[PDB]
Amino acid sequence: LYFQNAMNIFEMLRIDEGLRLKIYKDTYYTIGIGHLLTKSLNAAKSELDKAIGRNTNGVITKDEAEKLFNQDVDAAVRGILRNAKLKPVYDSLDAVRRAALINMVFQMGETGVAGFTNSLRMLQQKRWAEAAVNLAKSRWYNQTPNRTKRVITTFATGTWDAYKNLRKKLEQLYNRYKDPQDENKIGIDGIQQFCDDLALDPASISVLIIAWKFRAATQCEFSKQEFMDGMTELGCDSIEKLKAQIPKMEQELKEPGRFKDFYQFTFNFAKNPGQKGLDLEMAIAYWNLVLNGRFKFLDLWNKFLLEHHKRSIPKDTWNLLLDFSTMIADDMSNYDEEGAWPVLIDDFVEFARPQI
Ligand SMILES: *CC(C)C(=O)NC[C@@H](NC(=O)[C@H](Cc1nc2ccc(C(C)C)cc2s1)NC(=O)CC)C1CCCCC1
Repeated sequence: LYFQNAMNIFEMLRIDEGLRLKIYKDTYYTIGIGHLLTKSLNAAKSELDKAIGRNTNGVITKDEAEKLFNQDVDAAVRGILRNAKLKPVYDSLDAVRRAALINMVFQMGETGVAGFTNSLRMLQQKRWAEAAVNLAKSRWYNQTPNRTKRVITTFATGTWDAYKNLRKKLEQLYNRYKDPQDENKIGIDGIQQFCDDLALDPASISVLIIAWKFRAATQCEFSKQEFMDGMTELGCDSIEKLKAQIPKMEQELKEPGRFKDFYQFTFNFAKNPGQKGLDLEMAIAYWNLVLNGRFKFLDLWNKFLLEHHKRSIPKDTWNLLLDFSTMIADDMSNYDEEGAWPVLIDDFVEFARPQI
């Protein structure tokens, strides 16, 4: 297999599809760059363990993800070559343009790509300009505008310039924020600078919404990989582009499913690494940001905790408070004292009820 390319192709799809180092769902058990494991998590982890050759517990290194990716590329190429509608075009193409074709197969499958009869013919004919214009007129171009533009540029030029130039733009932007003491991260000063450039306070709800969209691990920490992967997945190559994405993020949060996801993410982001629970003062500070205008009893809840709890908040309790806020009547008359709520919430209702 060492004789068969594959270096630029891994980085090309890492940018376009994304690299996940933990087992996820594609809406099917997946890992790496879209690597399907099975059609049970026990069975999914078993397949991953057998493929890697160690007890991974569903977590892998980038090198392991690369090994899996190379197998998927090899399978993709075998499939393209068996396809009578794809083989002629693939055969005629140079190495860089073959990588752009494999990119399409990875996104929409063989049948999806075979549907582009007119564009594929133009490619076979080496009519780059005509093909590039024709591909930009499809739903593919509208569904994934950033990825599609990059793939079309690969077909138009036969170079890696769309990927090379995005990485340049992102590395130059990163340099403005990186820690002088540690090049591989954005420190305290950098995070403040990033928020200043966005014209936002770092403790604001807008910045918390941004952290959620970036899947950031921890408050006051921001790694280079979080910055790079975040900006690419969001289709942003500048602060101005990210700024213009904020209204869309706000709208998403009006849907309860997305709000629940953001609410639960807040707990994980706010907590200290090495600790399983969230310190009370910190939990109250983030609750004031995320439950502002959603919970009638928020202030009385804060007073109750500061006076009667005075300890850490577990994840389950954090998660259940959103359900409590949604269902609770203004007079608390519908509260079920024997209806599975955490003891802390039972204690709060008992404390709050005399105060109305
Ligand atoms: C760490 C520190 C000195 C501190 O004051 N912590 C408590 C307050 N937290 C914040 O101010 C954080 C700062 C940020 N962290 C990150 C991490 C990644 C990003 C990228 C761009 C996605 C951005 C930021 S800003 N801010 C937040 O958590 C957003 C609300 C704490 C904030 C809440 C009120 C009490 C003080």
